[PDB]
Amino acid sequence: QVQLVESGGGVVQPGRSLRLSCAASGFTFSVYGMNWVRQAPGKGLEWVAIIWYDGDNQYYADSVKGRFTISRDNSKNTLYLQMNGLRAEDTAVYYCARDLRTGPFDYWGQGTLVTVSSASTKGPSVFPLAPSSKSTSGGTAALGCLVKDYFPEPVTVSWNSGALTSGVHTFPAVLQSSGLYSLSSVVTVPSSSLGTQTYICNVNHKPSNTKVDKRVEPKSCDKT
Amino acid sequence: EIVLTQSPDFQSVTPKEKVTITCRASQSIGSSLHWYQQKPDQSPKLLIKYASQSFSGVPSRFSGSGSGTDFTLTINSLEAEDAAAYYCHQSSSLPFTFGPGTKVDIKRTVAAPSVFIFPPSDEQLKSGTASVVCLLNNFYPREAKVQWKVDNALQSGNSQESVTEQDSKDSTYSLSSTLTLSKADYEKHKVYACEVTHQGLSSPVTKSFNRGEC
Repeated sequence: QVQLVESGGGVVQPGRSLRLSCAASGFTFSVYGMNWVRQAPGKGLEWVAIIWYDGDNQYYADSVKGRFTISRDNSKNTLYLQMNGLRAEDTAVYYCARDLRTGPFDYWGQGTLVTVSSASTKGPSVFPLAPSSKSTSGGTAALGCLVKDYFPEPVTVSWNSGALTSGVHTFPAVLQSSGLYSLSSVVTVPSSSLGTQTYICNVNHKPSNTKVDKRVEPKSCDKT
Repeated sequence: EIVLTQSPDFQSVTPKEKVTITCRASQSIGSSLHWYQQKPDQSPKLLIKYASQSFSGVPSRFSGSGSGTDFTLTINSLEAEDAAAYYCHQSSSLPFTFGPGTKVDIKRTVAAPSVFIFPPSDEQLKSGTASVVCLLNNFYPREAKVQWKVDNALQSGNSQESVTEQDSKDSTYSLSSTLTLSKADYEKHKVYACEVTHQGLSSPVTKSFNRGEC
Protein backbone atom coordinates (compact mmCIF):
# COMPACT_ATOMS: atom_id res chain seq x y z
CA GLN A 1 0.00 0.00 0.00
CA VAL A 2 1.00 3.62 -0.50
CA GLN A 3 2.45 5.03 2.71
CA LEU A 4 3.83 8.48 3.49
CA VAL A 5 5.47 9.18 6.83
CA GLU A 6 6.51 12.70 7.86
CA SER A 7 9.00 13.54 10.57
CA GLY A 8 11.07 16.37 11.98
CA GLY A 9 8.35 18.31 13.74
CA GLY A 10 8.94 19.90 17.12
CA VAL A 11 9.42 23.19 18.94
CA VAL A 12 11.66 25.76 17.28
CA GLN A 13 12.32 29.38 18.23
CA PRO A 14 11.27 32.20 15.87
CA GLY A 15 13.95 33.01 13.28
CA ARG A 16 15.56 29.58 13.39
CA SER A 17 15.71 26.77 10.81
CA LEU A 18 14.12 23.31 10.82
CA ARG A 19 14.03 20.51 8.27
CA LEU A 20 11.08 18.17 7.75
CA SER A 21 11.25 14.86 5.92
CA CYS A 22 8.81 12.31 4.52
CA ALA A 23 9.57 8.64 3.88
CA ALA A 24 7.60 7.20 0.96
CA SER A 25 6.92 3.56 0.16
CA GLY A 26 4.53 1.32 -1.75
CA PHE A 27 4.89 3.06 -5.12
CA THR A 28 7.39 4.22 -7.76
CA PHE A 29 8.52 7.39 -5.99
CA SER A 30 10.51 8.75 -8.95
CA VAL A 31 7.47 9.12 -11.19
CA TYR A 32 5.19 11.14 -8.88
CA GLY A 33 5.25 14.80 -7.94
CA MET A 34 5.26 15.39 -4.16
CA ASN A 35 3.78 18.21 -2.08
CA TRP A 36 3.78 19.73 1.38
CA VAL A 37 0.49 21.09 2.78
CA ARG A 38 0.07 22.53 6.27
CA GLN A 39 -2.72 23.31 8.68
CA ALA A 40 -2.45 25.84 11.49
CA PRO A 41 -4.23 24.87 14.76
CA GLY A 42 -7.98 25.05 14.21
CA LYS A 43 -7.58 26.42 10.69
CA GLY A 44 -7.83 25.14 7.11
CA LEU A 45 -5.43 23.42 4.72
CA GLU A 46 -2.74 25.60 3.13
CA TRP A 47 -0.66 24.37 0.22
CA VAL A 48 3.04 24.91 0.86
CA ALA A 49 5.17 23.58 -1.96
CA ILE A 50 5.56 21.10 -4.80
CA ILE A 51 8.49 19.29 -6.38
CA TRP A 52 8.36 17.53 -9.76
CA TYR A 53 8.90 13.80 -10.06
CA ASP A 54 12.56 14.21 -11.08
CA GLY A 55 13.23 17.05 -8.65
CA ASP A 56 14.14 19.43 -11.48
CA ASN A 57 11.34 21.92 -10.76
CA GLN A 58 9.87 23.29 -7.52
CA TYR A 59 7.15 25.85 -6.69
CA TYR A 60 6.05 27.52 -3.43
CA ALA A 61 3.13 29.30 -1.80
CA ASP A 62 3.65 33.08 -1.70
CA SER A 63 3.92 33.00 2.11
CA VAL A 64 6.96 30.69 2.13
CA LYS A 65 8.72 31.38 -1.18
CA GLY A 66 12.36 32.32 -0.58
CA ARG A 67 12.34 30.99 2.98
CA PHE A 68 11.60 27.29 2.31
CA THR A 69 13.22 24.80 -0.06
CA ILE A 70 11.51 21.54 -1.09
CA SER A 71 13.80 18.73 -2.27
CA ARG A 72 13.75 14.98 -2.74
CA ASP A 73 16.09 12.00 -2.86
CA ASN A 74 14.81 9.47 -5.42
CA SER A 75 17.34 6.84 -4.31
CA LYS A 76 16.09 6.94 -0.71
CA ASN A 77 12.41 7.64 -1.53
CA THR A 78 12.42 10.67 0.77
CA LEU A 79 10.92 14.17 0.48
CA TYR A 80 12.33 17.14 2.43
CA LEU A 81 11.23 20.63 3.38
CA GLN A 82 14.00 22.92 4.63
CA MET A 83 12.43 25.80 6.52
CA ASN A 84 14.40 28.96 7.43
CA GLY A 85 13.43 32.19 9.21
CA LEU A 86 10.52 30.49 10.93
CA ARG A 87 7.66 32.71 12.10
CA ALA A 88 4.92 32.14 14.67
CA GLU A 89 2.51 31.86 11.75
CA ASP A 90 4.42 28.84 10.41
CA THR A 91 3.14 26.86 13.39
CA ALA A 92 1.09 24.00 11.97
CA VAL A 93 0.80 20.33 11.21
CA TYR A 94 2.74 19.68 7.99
CA TYR A 95 1.47 16.95 5.67
CA CYS A 96 3.33 15.14 2.93
CA ALA A 97 1.08 14.46 -0.11
CA ARG A 98 1.47 12.65 -3.42
CA ASP A 99 0.07 14.30 -6.52
CA LEU A 100 -1.24 12.85 -9.76
CA ARG A 101 0.54 14.65 -12.62
CA THR A 102 0.46 17.87 -10.56
CA GLY A 103 -3.29 17.35 -10.19
CA PRO A 104 -5.22 16.04 -7.12
CA PHE A 105 -3.43 14.94 -3.95
CA ASP A 106 -4.41 11.28 -3.80
CA TYR A 107 -2.41 10.05 -0.79
CA TRP A 108 -1.57 11.99 2.36
CA GLY A 109 0.79 11.33 5.25
CA GLN A 110 -0.11 11.40 8.95
CA GLY A 111 1.47 14.84 9.46
CA THR A 112 4.19 16.24 11.73
CA LEU A 113 3.65 19.13 14.17
CA VAL A 114 5.80 22.25 14.06
CA THR A 115 5.47 24.78 16.89
CA VAL A 116 7.33 28.08 16.49
CA SER A 117 7.64 29.71 19.90
CA SER A 118 10.15 31.24 22.33
CA ALA A 119 8.47 29.60 25.33
CA SER A 120 10.39 27.17 27.56
CA THR A 121 9.20 23.65 28.36
CA LYS A 122 7.06 23.85 31.48
CA GLY A 123 4.77 21.45 33.33
CA PRO A 124 1.23 22.57 34.23
CA SER A 125 -0.22 23.67 37.54
CA VAL A 126 -3.43 21.73 38.12
CA PHE A 127 -6.31 23.30 40.02
CA PRO A 128 -9.60 21.73 41.07
CA LEU A 129 -12.98 22.78 39.71
CA ALA A 130 -14.76 21.57 42.84
CA PRO A 131 -18.34 20.31 42.72
CA SER A 132 -20.61 22.54 44.79
CA SER A 133 -24.07 24.11 44.77
CA LYS A 134 -23.09 26.36 41.83
CA SER A 135 -22.10 23.23 39.87
CA THR A 136 -24.87 20.79 40.81
CA SER A 137 -28.13 20.75 38.87
CA GLY A 138 -30.44 18.30 40.58
CA GLY A 139 -29.03 14.82 40.98
CA THR A 140 -26.07 15.60 38.73
CA ALA A 141 -22.91 17.42 39.83
CA ALA A 142 -20.19 18.82 37.59
CA LEU A 143 -16.54 18.89 38.61
CA GLY A 144 -13.17 19.00 36.89
CA CYS A 145 -9.68 20.35 36.90
CA LEU A 146 -7.95 23.32 35.33
CA VAL A 147 -4.61 22.38 33.74
CA LYS A 148 -2.94 25.76 33.46
CA ASP A 149 0.31 27.21 32.09
CA TYR A 150 2.12 24.40 30.34
CA PHE A 151 4.28 24.22 27.23
CA PRO A 152 4.36 22.73 24.80
CA GLU A 153 1.32 20.63 23.92
CA PRO A 154 0.10 18.11 24.65
CA VAL A 155 -1.09 17.00 28.07
CA THR A 156 -3.21 13.92 28.70
CA VAL A 157 -5.99 13.84 31.24
CA SER A 158 -7.83 10.85 32.65
CA TRP A 159 -10.11 10.44 35.64
CA ASN A 160 -9.66 7.88 38.42
CA SER A 161 -6.84 6.20 36.46
CA GLY A 162 -9.18 5.64 33.54
CA ALA A 163 -11.99 3.99 35.49
CA LEU A 164 -14.19 7.05 34.91
CA THR A 165 -14.95 7.87 31.25
CA SER A 166 -18.68 8.53 30.88
CA GLY A 167 -19.66 12.19 31.03
CA VAL A 168 -16.04 13.32 30.69
CA HIS A 169 -15.27 16.32 28.50
CA THR A 170 -11.64 17.32 28.05
CA PHE A 171 -11.56 20.57 26.10
CA PRO A 172 -9.05 21.58 23.43
CA ALA A 173 -6.18 23.62 24.84
CA VAL A 174 -6.12 27.38 24.31
CA LEU A 175 -2.89 29.33 23.81
CA GLN A 176 -2.60 32.20 26.30
CA SER A 177 -1.07 35.62 25.62
CA SER A 178 1.80 34.46 27.82
CA GLY A 179 2.72 31.85 25.22
CA LEU A 180 1.60 29.03 27.53
CA TYR A 181 -1.32 26.64 27.03
CA SER A 182 -4.29 25.95 29.28
CA LEU A 183 -7.15 23.46 29.19
CA SER A 184 -9.91 22.14 31.38
CA SER A 185 -11.32 18.66 31.77
CA VAL A 186 -14.72 18.21 33.39
CA VAL A 187 -17.05 15.34 34.17
CA THR A 188 -20.61 15.05 35.43
CA VAL A 189 -21.46 12.46 38.08
CA PRO A 190 -24.39 11.68 40.35
CA SER A 191 -24.49 14.04 43.33
CA SER A 192 -25.27 10.98 45.45
CA SER A 193 -21.72 9.72 44.84
CA LEU A 194 -19.87 12.77 46.20
CA GLY A 195 -19.72 11.46 49.75
CA THR A 196 -18.37 7.99 49.04
CA GLN A 197 -16.01 8.34 46.08
CA THR A 198 -12.82 10.34 45.59
CA TYR A 199 -12.47 11.96 42.17
CA ILE A 200 -8.94 12.36 40.87
CA CYS A 201 -7.94 13.87 37.56
CA ASN A 202 -4.67 12.32 36.35
CA VAL A 203 -2.59 14.75 34.34
CA ASN A 204 0.48 13.85 32.31
CA HIS A 205 2.83 16.21 30.47
CA LYS A 206 5.56 14.18 28.80
CA PRO A 207 7.58 17.13 27.47
CA SER A 208 8.44 18.07 31.04
CA ASN A 209 8.09 14.59 32.56
CA THR A 210 5.32 15.96 34.76
CA LYS A 211 2.68 13.78 36.40
CA VAL A 212 0.01 15.18 38.71
CA ASP A 213 -2.93 13.46 40.38
CA LYS A 214 -5.19 16.17 41.78
CA ARG A 215 -8.02 15.13 44.04
CA VAL A 216 -11.14 17.21 43.39
CA GLU A 217 -12.99 17.33 46.68
CA PRO A 218 -16.51 18.74 47.20
CA LYS A 219 -16.65 22.20 48.72
CA SER A 220 -19.30 24.08 50.67
CA CYS A 221 -19.46 27.87 51.05
CA ASP A 222 -22.78 28.17 52.86
CA LYS A 223 -23.43 30.02 56.11
CA THR A 224 -25.93 27.30 57.03
CA GLU B 1 -2.69 33.43 -6.44
CA ILE B 2 -6.18 32.18 -7.27
CA VAL B 3 -8.46 32.51 -4.25
CA LEU B 4 -11.13 29.91 -3.49
CA THR B 5 -14.14 30.78 -1.34
CA GLN B 6 -16.50 28.17 0.11
CA SER B 7 -20.06 28.30 1.38
CA PRO B 8 -21.45 27.68 3.77
CA ASP B 9 -18.82 27.77 6.51
CA PHE B 10 -20.86 25.33 8.60
CA GLN B 11 -23.83 23.12 7.74
CA SER B 12 -25.92 20.76 9.87
CA VAL B 13 -27.64 17.83 8.21
CA THR B 14 -30.17 15.26 9.35
CA PRO B 15 -29.09 11.73 8.47
CA LYS B 16 -30.57 10.63 5.11
CA GLU B 17 -30.80 14.22 4.00
CA LYS B 18 -28.63 16.22 1.61
CA VAL B 19 -25.58 18.42 2.06
CA THR B 20 -24.67 20.92 -0.67
CA ILE B 21 -21.29 22.68 -0.52
CA THR B 22 -20.10 25.26 -3.04
CA CYS B 23 -16.61 26.47 -3.97
CA ARG B 24 -15.85 29.57 -6.08
CA ALA B 25 -12.51 30.33 -7.73
CA SER B 26 -11.35 33.96 -8.08
CA GLN B 27 -10.37 33.12 -11.67
CA SER B 28 -11.52 30.44 -14.10
CA ILE B 29 -9.89 27.05 -13.53
CA GLY B 30 -11.67 24.79 -16.00
CA SER B 31 -12.27 21.44 -14.30
CA SER B 32 -9.06 21.33 -12.25
CA LEU B 33 -10.83 21.34 -8.87
CA HIS B 34 -10.68 18.53 -6.30
CA TRP B 35 -12.48 17.81 -3.02
CA TYR B 36 -11.08 16.33 0.18
CA GLN B 37 -12.71 15.13 3.38
CA GLN B 38 -10.99 15.58 6.75
CA LYS B 39 -12.10 14.24 10.14
CA PRO B 40 -10.79 15.61 13.48
CA ASP B 41 -7.21 14.53 14.25
CA GLN B 42 -6.98 12.78 10.89
CA SER B 43 -5.31 13.40 7.56
CA PRO B 44 -7.39 14.66 4.61
CA LYS B 45 -8.58 12.08 2.06
CA LEU B 46 -9.25 12.65 -1.64
CA LEU B 47 -12.99 12.43 -2.50
CA ILE B 48 -13.45 13.90 -5.95
CA LYS B 49 -10.85 14.60 -8.63
CA TYR B 50 -11.21 16.93 -11.59
CA ALA B 51 -14.56 18.31 -10.42
CA SER B 52 -16.67 15.21 -10.90
CA GLN B 53 -14.60 12.02 -10.98
CA SER B 54 -15.18 10.01 -7.82
CA PHE B 55 -11.96 8.73 -6.28
CA SER B 56 -11.57 4.97 -5.73
CA GLY B 57 -13.56 3.66 -2.79
CA VAL B 58 -15.70 6.79 -2.48
CA PRO B 59 -19.46 5.96 -2.16
CA SER B 60 -21.75 7.05 -5.01
CA ARG B 61 -23.79 9.22 -2.64
CA PHE B 62 -21.00 11.76 -3.15
CA SER B 63 -21.26 13.89 -6.32
CA GLY B 64 -19.03 16.73 -7.42
CA SER B 65 -20.01 19.04 -10.28
CA GLY B 66 -19.32 22.32 -12.05
CA SER B 67 -16.69 23.99 -14.25
CA GLY B 68 -15.18 27.44 -14.65
CA THR B 69 -15.35 29.06 -11.22
CA ASP B 70 -18.39 27.61 -9.42
CA PHE B 71 -18.22 24.02 -8.19
CA THR B 72 -20.43 21.84 -6.01
CA LEU B 73 -19.98 18.85 -3.74
CA THR B 74 -23.22 17.13 -2.85
CA ILE B 75 -23.55 14.42 -0.26
CA ASN B 76 -26.86 12.62 -0.73
CA SER B 77 -28.43 10.39 1.96
CA LEU B 78 -25.91 11.53 4.56
CA GLU B 79 -24.62 9.00 7.05
CA ALA B 80 -23.02 9.76 10.42
CA GLU B 81 -19.49 9.02 9.17
CA ASP B 82 -19.88 11.91 6.72
CA ALA B 83 -19.68 14.53 9.50
CA ALA B 84 -16.35 16.18 8.69
CA ALA B 85 -14.65 19.21 7.16
CA TYR B 86 -14.61 19.46 3.38
CA TYR B 87 -12.07 21.36 1.28
CA CYS B 88 -11.72 22.25 -2.38
CA HIS B 89 -8.33 22.70 -4.06
CA GLN B 90 -7.47 24.01 -7.54
CA SER B 91 -4.56 22.61 -9.58
CA SER B 92 -5.10 24.86 -12.59
CA SER B 93 -2.35 27.34 -11.89
CA LEU B 94 0.56 27.74 -9.48
CA PRO B 95 0.60 28.54 -6.68
CA PHE B 96 -1.96 25.84 -5.88
CA THR B 97 -4.61 26.90 -3.33
CA PHE B 98 -7.38 25.48 -1.10
CA GLY B 99 -10.77 26.89 -0.11
CA PRO B 100 -11.26 27.81 3.60
CA GLY B 101 -13.24 24.62 4.19
CA THR B 102 -16.79 23.71 5.23
CA LYS B 103 -17.71 21.82 8.39
CA VAL B 104 -20.63 19.44 8.21
CA ASP B 105 -22.10 18.17 11.46
CA ILE B 106 -25.03 15.94 12.35
CA LYS B 107 -28.34 17.76 12.85
CA ARG B 108 -30.51 16.82 15.83
CA THR B 109 -33.19 18.48 17.95
CA VAL B 110 -32.16 21.61 19.83
CA ALA B 111 -30.76 20.85 23.29
CA ALA B 112 -30.27 23.65 25.82
CA PRO B 113 -26.95 23.60 27.65
CA SER B 114 -26.84 22.85 31.37
CA VAL B 115 -24.70 25.69 32.78
CA PHE B 116 -22.31 25.37 35.72
CA ILE B 117 -19.92 27.92 37.19
CA PHE B 118 -16.75 27.37 39.20
CA PRO B 119 -15.11 30.02 41.44
CA PRO B 120 -11.31 30.02 41.60
CA SER B 121 -9.80 27.47 44.01
CA ASP B 122 -8.04 28.68 47.16
CA GLU B 123 -4.89 27.02 45.79
CA GLN B 124 -4.82 29.15 42.66
CA LEU B 125 -5.76 32.35 44.51
CA LYS B 126 -2.76 31.77 46.77
CA SER B 127 -0.54 31.62 43.68
CA GLY B 128 -1.71 35.11 42.75
CA THR B 129 -4.32 34.39 40.07
CA ALA B 130 -8.07 33.80 39.84
CA SER B 131 -9.61 31.80 36.99
CA VAL B 132 -13.41 31.55 36.93
CA VAL B 133 -14.82 28.75 34.79
CA CYS B 134 -18.23 28.50 33.14
CA LEU B 135 -19.29 25.16 31.63
CA LEU B 136 -22.05 24.82 29.02
CA ASN B 137 -22.74 21.10 28.84
CA ASN B 138 -24.25 18.97 26.07
CA PHE B 139 -26.02 21.45 23.85
CA TYR B 140 -27.08 21.72 20.21
CA PRO B 141 -26.69 23.45 17.88
CA ARG B 142 -23.01 24.39 18.16
CA GLU B 143 -23.57 28.15 18.25
CA ALA B 144 -23.59 29.40 21.83
CA LYS B 145 -22.85 32.77 23.41
CA VAL B 146 -21.20 33.36 26.79
CA GLN B 147 -20.80 36.82 28.32
CA TRP B 148 -18.99 37.52 31.59
CA LYS B 149 -20.23 40.19 33.99
CA VAL B 150 -18.44 41.33 37.15
CA ASP B 151 -20.61 43.41 39.48
CA ASN B 152 -22.85 43.65 36.42
CA ALA B 153 -20.10 45.18 34.25
CA LEU B 154 -19.65 43.43 30.90
CA GLN B 155 -16.14 41.99 30.45
CA SER B 156 -14.09 41.82 27.24
CA GLY B 157 -10.56 40.70 26.40
CA ASN B 158 -10.04 38.72 29.61
CA SER B 159 -11.64 35.35 28.84
CA GLN B 160 -11.02 32.49 26.43
CA GLU B 161 -13.28 29.61 25.44
CA SER B 162 -12.91 26.13 23.99
CA VAL B 163 -15.48 23.76 22.42
CA THR B 164 -15.46 19.97 22.12
CA GLU B 165 -16.14 18.03 18.91
CA GLN B 166 -19.70 16.78 18.37
CA ASP B 167 -20.46 13.79 20.60
CA SER B 168 -20.75 10.51 18.71
CA LYS B 169 -23.65 9.31 20.88
CA ASP B 170 -25.91 12.30 21.57
CA SER B 171 -24.64 14.64 18.86
CA THR B 172 -24.15 17.48 21.34
CA TYR B 173 -21.33 19.91 22.09
CA SER B 174 -19.82 21.22 25.32
CA LEU B 175 -18.06 24.54 25.82
CA SER B 176 -15.82 25.90 28.54
CA SER B 177 -15.20 29.61 29.15
CA THR B 178 -12.50 30.88 31.49
CA LEU B 179 -12.33 34.40 32.95
CA THR B 180 -8.88 35.19 34.34
CA LEU B 181 -8.03 37.99 36.78
CA SER B 182 -5.14 38.84 39.09
CA LYS B 183 -5.80 37.97 42.72
CA ALA B 184 -5.95 41.68 43.56
CA ASP B 185 -8.51 42.42 40.83
CA TYR B 186 -10.64 39.42 41.80
CA GLU B 187 -10.83 40.72 45.39
CA LYS B 188 -12.12 44.15 44.28
CA HIS B 189 -15.47 42.82 43.08
CA LYS B 190 -18.45 41.07 44.63
CA VAL B 191 -20.49 39.29 41.96
CA TYR B 192 -19.18 37.12 39.14
CA ALA B 193 -21.60 35.87 36.49
CA CYS B 194 -21.65 34.16 33.10
CA GLU B 195 -24.65 34.86 30.92
CA VAL B 196 -25.47 32.14 28.38
CA THR B 197 -27.51 32.67 25.21
CA HIS B 198 -28.51 29.69 23.06
CA GLN B 199 -31.39 28.49 20.84
CA GLY B 200 -32.49 25.99 23.49
CA LEU B 201 -32.99 28.86 25.96
CA SER B 202 -36.01 31.16 25.50
CA SER B 203 -34.32 33.66 27.81
CA PRO B 204 -30.61 33.91 28.64
CA VAL B 205 -29.48 31.83 31.59
CA THR B 206 -27.15 33.41 34.13
CA LYS B 207 -25.10 31.50 36.73
CA SER B 208 -23.35 33.58 39.36
CA PHE B 209 -21.82 33.75 42.81
CA ASN B 210 -20.68 36.26 45.43
CA ARG B 211 -16.92 36.09 45.94
CA GLY B 212 -16.45 33.75 48.91
CA GLU B 213 -19.43 31.55 48.05
CA CYS B 214 -19.80 28.34 46.05
